[PDB]
Amino acid sequence: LPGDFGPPRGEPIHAVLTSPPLVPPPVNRTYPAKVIVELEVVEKEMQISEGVSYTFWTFGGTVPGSFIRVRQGDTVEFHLKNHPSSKMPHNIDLHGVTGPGGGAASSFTAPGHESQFTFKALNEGIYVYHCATAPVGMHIANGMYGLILVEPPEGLPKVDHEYYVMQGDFYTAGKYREKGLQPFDMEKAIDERPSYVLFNGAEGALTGDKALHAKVGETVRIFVGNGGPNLVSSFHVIGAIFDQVRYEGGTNVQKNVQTTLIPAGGAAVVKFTARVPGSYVLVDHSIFRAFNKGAMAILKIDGAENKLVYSGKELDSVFLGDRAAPNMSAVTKATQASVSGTLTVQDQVQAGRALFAGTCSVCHQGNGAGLPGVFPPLAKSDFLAADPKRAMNIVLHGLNGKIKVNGQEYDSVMPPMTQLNDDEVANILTYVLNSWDNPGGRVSAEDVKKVRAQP
Amino acid sequence: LPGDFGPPRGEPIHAVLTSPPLVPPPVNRTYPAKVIVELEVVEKEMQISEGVSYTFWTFGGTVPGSFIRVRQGDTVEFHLKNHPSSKMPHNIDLHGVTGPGGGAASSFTAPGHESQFTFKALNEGIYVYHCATAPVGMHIANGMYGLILVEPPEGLPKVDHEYYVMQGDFYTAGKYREKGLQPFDMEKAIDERPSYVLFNGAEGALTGDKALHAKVGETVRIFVGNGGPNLVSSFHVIGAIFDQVRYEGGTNVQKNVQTTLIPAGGAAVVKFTARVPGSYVLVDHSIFRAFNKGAMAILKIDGAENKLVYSGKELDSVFLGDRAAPNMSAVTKATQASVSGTLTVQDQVQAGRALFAGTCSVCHQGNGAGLPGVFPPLAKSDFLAADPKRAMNIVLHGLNGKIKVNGQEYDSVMPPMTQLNDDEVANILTYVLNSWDNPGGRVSAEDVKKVRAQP
Amino acid sequence: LPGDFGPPRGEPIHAVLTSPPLVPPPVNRTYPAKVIVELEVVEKEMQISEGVSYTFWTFGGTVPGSFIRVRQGDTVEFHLKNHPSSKMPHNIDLHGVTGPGGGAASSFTAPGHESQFTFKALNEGIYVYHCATAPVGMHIANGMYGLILVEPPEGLPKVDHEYYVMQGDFYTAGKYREKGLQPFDMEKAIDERPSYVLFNGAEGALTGDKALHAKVGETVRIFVGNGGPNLVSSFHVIGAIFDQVRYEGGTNVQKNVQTTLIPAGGAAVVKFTARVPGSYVLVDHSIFRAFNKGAMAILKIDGAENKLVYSGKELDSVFLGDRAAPNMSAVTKATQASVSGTLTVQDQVQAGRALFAGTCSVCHQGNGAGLPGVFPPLAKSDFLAADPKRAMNIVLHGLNGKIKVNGQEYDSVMPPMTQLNDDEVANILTYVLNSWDNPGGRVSAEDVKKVRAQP
Ligand code: HEC
Ligand code: HEC
Ligand code: HEC
Ligand SMILES: [Cu+2]
Ligand SMILES: [Cu+2]
Ligand SMILES: [Cu+2]
Ligand SMILES: [Cu+2]
Ligand SMILES: [Cu+2]
Ligand SMILES: [Cu+2]
Repeated sequence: LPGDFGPPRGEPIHAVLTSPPLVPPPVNRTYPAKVIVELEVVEKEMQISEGVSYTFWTFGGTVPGSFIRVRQGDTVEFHLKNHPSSKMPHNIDLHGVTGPGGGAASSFTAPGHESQFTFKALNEGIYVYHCATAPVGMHIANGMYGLILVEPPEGLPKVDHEYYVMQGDFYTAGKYREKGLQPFDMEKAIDERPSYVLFNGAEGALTGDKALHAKVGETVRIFVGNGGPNLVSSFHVIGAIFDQVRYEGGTNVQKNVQTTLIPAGGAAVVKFTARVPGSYVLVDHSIFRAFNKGAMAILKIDGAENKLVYSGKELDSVFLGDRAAPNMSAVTKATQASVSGTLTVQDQVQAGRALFAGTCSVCHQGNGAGLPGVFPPLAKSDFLAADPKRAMNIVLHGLNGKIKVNGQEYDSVMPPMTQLNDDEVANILTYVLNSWDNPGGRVSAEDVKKVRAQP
Repeated sequence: LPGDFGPPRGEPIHAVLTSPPLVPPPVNRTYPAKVIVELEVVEKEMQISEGVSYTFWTFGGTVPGSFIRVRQGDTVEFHLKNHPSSKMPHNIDLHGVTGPGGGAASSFTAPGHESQFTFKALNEGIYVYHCATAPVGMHIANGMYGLILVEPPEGLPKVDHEYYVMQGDFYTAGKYREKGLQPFDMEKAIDERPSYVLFNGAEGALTGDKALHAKVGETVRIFVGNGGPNLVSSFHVIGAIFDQVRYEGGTNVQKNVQTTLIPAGGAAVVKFTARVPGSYVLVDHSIFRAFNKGAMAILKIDGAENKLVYSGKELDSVFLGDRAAPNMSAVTKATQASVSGTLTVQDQVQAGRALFAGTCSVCHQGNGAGLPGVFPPLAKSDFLAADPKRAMNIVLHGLNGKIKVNGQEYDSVMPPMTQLNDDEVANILTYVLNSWDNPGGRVSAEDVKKVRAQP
Repeated sequence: LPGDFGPPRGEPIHAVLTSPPLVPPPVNRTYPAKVIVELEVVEKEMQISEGVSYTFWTFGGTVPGSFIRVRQGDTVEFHLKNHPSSKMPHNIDLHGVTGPGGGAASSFTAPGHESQFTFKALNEGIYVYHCATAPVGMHIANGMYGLILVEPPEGLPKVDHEYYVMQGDFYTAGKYREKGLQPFDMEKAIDERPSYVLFNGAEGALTGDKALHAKVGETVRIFVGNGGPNLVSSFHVIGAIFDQVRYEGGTNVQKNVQTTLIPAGGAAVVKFTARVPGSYVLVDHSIFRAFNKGAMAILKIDGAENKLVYSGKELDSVFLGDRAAPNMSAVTKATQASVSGTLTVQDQVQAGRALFAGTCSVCHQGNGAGLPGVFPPLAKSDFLAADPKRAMNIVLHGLNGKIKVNGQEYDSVMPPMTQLNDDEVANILTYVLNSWDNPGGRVSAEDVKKVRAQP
């Protein structure tokens, strides 16, 4: 059989698993070993977006699950534990396993139990693993997926950085950025109409202060998985090119491409060389996913500018919107304060500040000045101050036709922004009212709910 | 021109066409021939799922249509007959034909008529053929697609088994597994929201007793088509790897991959070597298709276990759900008995038995015992017996919070199963009531319809 | 760095940009140059379909935007102007640019302004460029995408014809072919449910008298982009095969394929050799896109028939429906006349004539004769004449069961055609009534609206 290099030798190895976005060290070994993998399923609430909770089902407490790294020809003794706090039974199917269910029938594990099975890793490559418990789509949609790397016997070529990025489509009862604990929505899942499309299980998991890092001149390998359950990723890096893309354990290697399709349940190894400094965006280039559902991750490159290659500026909020900033923690704080009934004006102002970036600043500017005659000012705006209820209607339903703001005529079009949630409109307008010599006061989520109910 | 090896020689050959999942023998020929292909369009009702009828439009009486096998450089004389019972006109477009419409303008055929056209098979490869009659999407959605293989002149490498598997997306007015004759739904088709995603034109067409077969050590070639009309298949084999994947007549061959994207209207040849015994599942890994819409097929491998490669068990209903069993004929029988007005308790019990597998057994076990303190028993359940109407509400709408069953406390969550149809809930609960010393009696589809109407 | 061949030499070149479907001449140069690209954003109403207006946002006044052609190693000085009539700010991200945002942060341009940035073209290949202004999906959905070709240093192999074809998905408030100025629909865009899927920004942009042309024996290169924003194209040529397909700047080249997947934001170079005369259809083979949403383009090959290769007829309206004809200008004229309140019977008749092709003629024939006993006549039809209101109901809601037409019995099924708009049903039936010795008169859109409101 391929990838059979004899029985295990040396000592049994306890696999060291890593949490995303990090990868275990290269196995750096010339002999086949018995590798003991211990993975524990944990069901738990986590933030899928600021102020939005979701009950994830996880391998190892993360989405995606712990990264497993072995060598082709290793005997893997796989232990799956199901934490006693679990409500569901779980199991595992690893791609790249040779045998029925990729482990599923022998890994069936009730809450508080443990199962084990053994397999030889015959197939080199990068592989998705996932839960295989009826209803299979529900388990995978709740975050039950990760990657296993089966190294070639000589190891992969040395790089400066290895990272772990996995896309998933998620199905909430509520709309995108609707606050609260969001249940799983089976109807959206069956229709393949996700509310979120994420890297590593949350909006902003790999942006701002959670960006991946490297330096000019360094090489980066990324193990990229698509857990699905349903979407195919038009996986793309903005402002850069992949030196190589290799799918699973495939013989074919594509070189010098920027855009590549990753099947549902598929995995690829990509390699990048950093040439110039700045933020490189990993996206699903089915563009409403990347810019309206959360499918964006950042690789931040530090080092010397090369004006002969690129004369231009670092990414800002015009392109990355509200993810240009280090974090949106102010949104989480305002949401918690609403729940507790302690929401202050300043809690709203700081949340609105975070959300104004891109969403409003692209036209009205970061300082609210606009552009005289083209985009009207929000800074010390007589039109804003004259009618705060009309301002709520303008955000939700748009504005067009001739208006006068601060003594100048505008005759343009502000598109409707009906996709903003009531708390988002309230916090943004509270921010604007409390900035730039505007009159202060506040807009409440209830205020906006009433305007939404009758335009 | 490529693939032109002179005029036809020998005798004219009458092509021998096969029904899925079988393929005609290798042409085994060193000379170009005149090949006469006779294909007849038949419109007819068939079971798309147990107790669910659909009017298919077929090439040769099957979905997918009869497999056509010729050699590169053959002159093909193509005869399309439209059966007199047909209501629609039909035609054909074969991929791999060199000429406008791939045959469409010269194959236009009214009910009870016959058309013919001739083409040289210049392009080697595996190709989709399909109907090309306005409205083209409706004809293809009704099952009007198949494969034509144009062998290379030296033939393909010898294998132990060749099979024919074709994916299709289907659009019923009714929901998944809603019983009766289901009309085509143009609105779902335009929106690309299929009710079924199938291999070979039915749920269970290639599962249980209709599985594909081979033995350990044997090689299997599968000609895989995607008739669409609309979906792209994340085509995957669970627990195995493809030795080779080749698309259409492409020069590129990918090797050692498990997951591959097949375009709408695309076709690939895959090759598999059986290493260990068990059931290998072919799926569209857009996972709600495979596990909620019917997109699963089985290759069953017989032979000696190899514990050094895989220590684990054969696939069961935890992963394959209600398709683990040889067939679900009891569902078809119960549906026919409802139509006739002769439905008995035992008809319901046998249907419920089939549907309980996976759907309920994953948590409550095949014997209804559950797991004390974790999953409550359905076997001799005081809680079930106390309130059969509450049991209908629990299946449709779920259950959570503290309950007492057979003297033990449970504090867990049973998800809602609202996607089950009224007859399915009725038959499952009738099965449970008539098993395991439960009190007997029955639940009717009308009973469940009323509970669904007011939770 | 790759593709760095020293500083620019010779004179600065002012790039000559072309409108689709044409491409600039090969750069035909042995030295790296400074290339000055000037591109202007124009927002403007254009016909997305006959009688259907849309406000496109364009690079250079077209969808897709002006084609840019440079050589690997050129220094590109990129000037983006935003026309003063613009309401939105715009920018650019070019795939294949090495640097953050592919130009986005340094190309931010308010109406009536100009921005510039410089980049070295290190990466050879074909690349999408698009707007990168929040909300990014809205800008791309409004048509803000095109192609840039970075030639290899020795140039591409010489061909007879080069063309420029780019797919896009579009999101109108109204349904497909609903007349009037159609606003952008953010809700459809987020759900990835386009109303139109087009080549080069309109239905019929590359059909009939706007077809691409070549002659038997000639080679055609097509630069194929997928602007998205959301869809993946199952890109296919009907009745022909691609000699080569190469994605972006990839090392891999696939040969001899008919069907290939182009990611959202992806681009490919395809090469075709014309073997026999006729119309070759480029489609997205997600078939409801091609035949129900506009995703069809034609390459028309003139020259000598080769009966040894293909004995069959040129494409007609059975396959291409209402796009078989040179244009559907009569629909545009009837729509304008309705708006003006000058709609005549003959305006309706000429519009109906155009729309009857395929839609009705596939069964009732181009002359309305039908096929005795199989498809009833519309020519001098007693059944039509007896009840014009019943004819409106038959088009919208279908007909089945026994009928008598012109003294012969029919017992067949005419499917419902509810997707036709009220003006389309009115114009088709006015055409039929005024043809073939039928009694004349007219059906109005208001007539059909009332029948639609109560079947
Ligand atoms: C450009 C695409 C804009 C974005 C994004 C947002 N706004 Fe806007 N806004 C814009 C225009 C062109 C106009 C004038 C419309 C016209 O009829 O000419 C406006 C107007 C407003 C107003 C009222 C006028 C004023 O006080 O300056 C308000 C209060 C306003 N806009 C607020 C606002 C907020 C809060 C935004 C993000 C949520 C936002 N706008 C986005 C253009 C654009
Ligand atoms: C796990 C994912 C389950 C599946 C699949 C099904 N059921 Fe279930 N069921 C489950 C739990 C954890 C509970 C207890 C909930 C709580 O509040 O603690 C239940 C409960 C029931 C009951 C009532 C209690 C009893 O009689 O044991 C019934 C009647 C029941 N479940 C039926 C049932 C059927 C018929 C199923 C398939 C259609 C099914 N359940 C699936 C967990 C799970
Ligand atoms: C085949 C797929 C058809 C298409 C496309 C259209 N029509 Fe049709 N039509 C068809 C049949 C088989 C029948 C008879 C149905 C039966 O019960 O046997 C009809 C009937 C009509 C009629 C009434 C009878 C007559 O006058 O001949 C009308 C007025 C009619 N059809 C019109 C019509 C138009 C305008 C179409 C395009 C919009 C059209 N039909 C499409 C079969 C088919
Ligand atoms: Cu699980
Ligand atoms: Cu899988
Ligand atoms: Cu047909
Ligand atoms: Cu086709
Ligand atoms: Cu723009
Ligand atoms: Cu892009």
